[PDB]
Amino acid sequence: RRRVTVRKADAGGLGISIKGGRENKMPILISKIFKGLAADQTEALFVGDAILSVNGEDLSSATHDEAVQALKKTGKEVVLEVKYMKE
Repeated sequence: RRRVTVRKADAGGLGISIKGGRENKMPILISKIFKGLAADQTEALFVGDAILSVNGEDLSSATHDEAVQALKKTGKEVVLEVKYMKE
């Protein structure tokens, strides 16, 4: 587990496929990272990480729509706090 800080300037923002559902008691996680984007820019985020927080926020209580909306509604430095709990 660690905080993945990414700098945003001119490109788009993020570039990863997350998935989660507090309803099913499942925290947000990574399911498909992309290249040529912020994800591959930090070179520190592989399928299996659990996004439990972002930009100092708690994603432990925010449906996948709140995580995707919380990740899409951000700017500048993005601290993607995740926890490696795969397998």
